Amino acid sequence: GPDNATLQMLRNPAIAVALPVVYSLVAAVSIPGNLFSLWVLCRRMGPRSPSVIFMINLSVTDLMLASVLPFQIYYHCNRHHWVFGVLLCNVVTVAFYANMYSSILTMTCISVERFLGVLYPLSSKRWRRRRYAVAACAGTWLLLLTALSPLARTDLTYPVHALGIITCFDVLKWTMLPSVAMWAVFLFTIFILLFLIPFVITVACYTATILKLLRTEEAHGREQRRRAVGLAAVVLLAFVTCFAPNNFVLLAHIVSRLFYGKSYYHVYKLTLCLSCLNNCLDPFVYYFASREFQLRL
Amino acid sequence: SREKTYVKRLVKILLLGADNSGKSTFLKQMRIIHKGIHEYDFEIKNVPFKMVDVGGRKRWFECFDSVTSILFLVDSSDFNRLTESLNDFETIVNNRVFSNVSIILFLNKTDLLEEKVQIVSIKDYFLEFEGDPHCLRDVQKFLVECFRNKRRDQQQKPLYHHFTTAINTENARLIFRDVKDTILHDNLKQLMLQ
Amino acid sequence: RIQMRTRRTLRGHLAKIYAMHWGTDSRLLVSASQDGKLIIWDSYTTNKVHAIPLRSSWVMTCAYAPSGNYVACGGLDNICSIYNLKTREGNVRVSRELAGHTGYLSCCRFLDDNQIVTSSGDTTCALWDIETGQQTTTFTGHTGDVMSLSLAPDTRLFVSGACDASAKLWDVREGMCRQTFTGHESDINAICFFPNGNAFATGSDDATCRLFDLRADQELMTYSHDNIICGITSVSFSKSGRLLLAGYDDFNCNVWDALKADRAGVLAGHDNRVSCLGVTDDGMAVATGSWDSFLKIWN
Ligand SMILES: CC(C)=CCC/C(C)=C/CC/C(C)=C/CC/C(C)=C\CSC[C@H](NC(=O)CC[C@H](N)C(=O)O)C(=O)NCC(=O)O
Repeated sequence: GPDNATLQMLRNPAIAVALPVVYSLVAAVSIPGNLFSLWVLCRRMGPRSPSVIFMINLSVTDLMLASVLPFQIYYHCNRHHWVFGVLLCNVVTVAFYANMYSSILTMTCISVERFLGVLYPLSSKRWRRRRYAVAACAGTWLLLLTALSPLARTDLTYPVHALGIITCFDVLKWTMLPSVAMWAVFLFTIFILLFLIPFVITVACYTATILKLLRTEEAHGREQRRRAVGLAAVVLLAFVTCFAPNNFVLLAHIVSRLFYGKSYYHVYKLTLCLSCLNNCLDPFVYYFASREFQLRL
Repeated sequence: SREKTYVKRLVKILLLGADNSGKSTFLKQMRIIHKGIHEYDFEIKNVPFKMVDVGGRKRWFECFDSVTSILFLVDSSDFNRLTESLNDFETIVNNRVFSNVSIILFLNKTDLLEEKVQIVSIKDYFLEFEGDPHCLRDVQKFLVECFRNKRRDQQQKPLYHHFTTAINTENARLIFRDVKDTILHDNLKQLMLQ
Repeated sequence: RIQMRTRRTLRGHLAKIYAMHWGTDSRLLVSASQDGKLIIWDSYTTNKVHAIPLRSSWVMTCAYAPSGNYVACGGLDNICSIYNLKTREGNVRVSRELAGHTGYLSCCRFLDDNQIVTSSGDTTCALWDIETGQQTTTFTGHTGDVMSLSLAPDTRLFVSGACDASAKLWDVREGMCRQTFTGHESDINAICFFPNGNAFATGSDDATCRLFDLRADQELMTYSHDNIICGITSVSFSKSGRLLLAGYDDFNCNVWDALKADRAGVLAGHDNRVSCLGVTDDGMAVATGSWDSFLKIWN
C-alpha cells in the first residue's frame, strides 16, 4: 500500500483548512465574474478581433475550472475520502488540469498577439487574422487533451485501508506505466509543453512589449502609452505569482519521487490554491481593467 | 477569393499637397524606387501601400475614410502663397471624417528656404512674432508652429512634420514610420490595453 | 406591419458596398464596392456568375442594361465605363468609356443597349449614345451637386435631385427642364419614380422621405418621425407602389405605407451604415448593401 509520508499527507491539518477556504472564495468570485465577463465579452462585444476570441477562450476555460471546485472543497472537508463515482473521479481530475493548463496556454496566445500588435503594427497584419486565433484555440485543446489523455482512461481512485478511505488522484499506481523511465518520459514531456514553453514565451513577450512602450519617443499620446505599460505590468505580475510557485514546486516533487523517493506534495497542494486565485484575477486583470469593456458597463 | 488576404494587409494614404509643391517629382521618385485623380500601388518592407493623388467635394469625399494617414506637401519657400496653402490645410485637417486619420506634413523646397531666409523677411507676410529673420531654426519652427496651431481642438490623432529638399528616397521610410506609430496607438485599443 | 427576414446573405465584396442594381430578368443583380469589383450574383443560388475588376477603385454608381447584354459604372474618375457580358470569347470586356463630365459621376442608368443617362457633381446631367461615344443632350439648372436620378418607367422623362434641395423633371428628347419641385430643408441624396410614371419619392439629410406628383405640381406626402437625427442614403418603392423603402445613416432601413404614412416596418440586418437598397421587377424580393461588405436579400 501507500508509504507513511503519503499516509501523513492524507491527514495534514493545513491542507484540510487552506484549500476549502481558498477554493470557496475563488469559486464565489470567479463563477459570476467569468459568467458576466462572457455575457459582455461574447454576446455584448462580438468575436471580431483576435484579442476578443482569446478572451472568450480564457473566460470559458476558467469558468469550467471554477465549476469543478465544489467537488474538491467537499473532498478536503471530508478527510481525503472520495464519495462520488469512479467515472466522476476521472471527469473531475481532467476538468481540473485540462482547464488550468488551458488558461496558461491561452494567456500565452494573448501575449504573442500583443507582442505582435505592438512591436509589428503593420508587418504582423497577415498574422492578425481571426481564423488563426480560432486555430490557436483549437490547437490548445488538441495539445492538452492528447498530453493529459491517460487521466481520462485509468481508474484514478485508490482504496487506502490504513485510514479507511478511498482517495481521488491523491495516490496513484506504479502499473499505470511500464517502468519508472516511462513515468519520467510522460511527466517531463507534459511539463515542458504545458508549462515551461508557455511560461518563458509569455514572460519574454510582455518584457519586450513594456520596454517598447517605455523607450518610444513620440510627444503625442505619452498619456496612453503609460496606460498600456500599467495594464501589461499587472498582467505579467499576476501570471508569474499564480503559476510559477506551483509549477516549479511540481517539478521539484516529480524529481524527488522519481529519483530520491521523497515528497513535497503537501507544499504543491498548498501552492495549488495560489494558482487558483488566477480565476478571480483574470476577469479584473484583462476585461474589467480596459476602457473598451468598461464603456459597455 | 484570395483578394481578401491582400485587402486585409493594405494601408491607404491620401496625398493632397498644392500644385506648386514637389508632389509630381515625389510620385515619380516613389514609382521608380519601388486626366484627374490617380491611385498608386507599391510595397514598403513587405506591407502593401495604396497612395491616392486626389484632384487638386461636399461629403461624398467621405469615401476617403479608412485612409490611415493624410500626406500634405507645402513649398515652404513661397512665403507669398504660404497663407493659401495654410487655408487649404485648415479645410482638410478639421473635417469630421479626418478625426481619426493621422496628418503628415512635408515642408518641401528647404534647399531653397536656406537661401531665401538670407534674402527676405518672413515677418513681412505675417502677424505673429517670428524672431530674427536670418536664422534657419527660427523660420523652420515658426512655419511648423503656424501650420500645427491651425488645428482646431485636436485630440486622439497625432500630427507629424518633416523637412524635404529636391527629391530623395527616404520619404517612403518617414511615412512608413508615422503610419507604423499611428497603427501602434490604434492597436493598443484593439488589444484592450489602451 | 411587415416583419421582413434575411432570406440570403452574399459574401464576396471586401470593402463598403456603394451601389447595386437588379437585372430585368428579375433573378441576377450587379453590385459595387469601394474595393473596385462589380459582382454579378444569382439570387436563387448565391452563385458569383461574374466578377469584374474595375479600372478605378472609387466606384459610386453601377447599372445593368434592359437586355442583360451590358453593365456600367462610374465615380471620382468623371467617367461612365460600359462592359459587355455576352462576348464570343467568353471573358467580360469594355464596350465604351464615356467621358466629358466636369465632376464625379453620381448616378447612371441605361435606356436600352445603345443609350444611357447620367448625373454629376458639376451640377449637370447628360444623355449619351454608346455607339458614337459623346453627349447627345446636356441638362442644366441645379444650383449644386446632383446626387441621384430616376428614369420614368417608359424612359421618355427622368427626375434628378441635388444639393439645392429641389427635385427637377427633364424631358429626355427636348433637353430642357419640364417641372421643378420644393419642400426639403436639406440636400436630396436619393430619388425614385412611382410605378405609374406620374409621381416620385425623395430622401434627404433632413431625415424626411417625400412624395411628389407631376399633375399636382407639389408635395403630396411626407414620411418622418421625431427621433430620426440622421440622413437618408437610398430610397425605392416596392412594385405595388403601396410600400416605400429607404436606408438611413443609423445602420437600418425603414418601410413606410405610401398612402397611410405609417412606419410599416424596419430592416436591421447590418452592423455598419446602409448605402443602397433595391427591389426586383417581379416584386418578390428586396436587396440591401452596407458598409459591412455583405449584401442581404429580404422578403
Ligand atoms: C505534470 C503536469 C504538467 C501535470 C499533472 C500530472 C501530475 C501532477 C501528476 C502527479 C505527480 C506525480 C509524480 C505522480 C506519480 C508518482 C509516480 C512518479 C509514480 C506513482 S507513486 C504510487 C503511489 N504513491 C503516491 O504517493 C501516489 C501519487 C501522488 N500524486 C503523490 O505523489 O503523492 C502508491 O500507490 N504507492 C504505493 C505502491 O503502489 O506501492
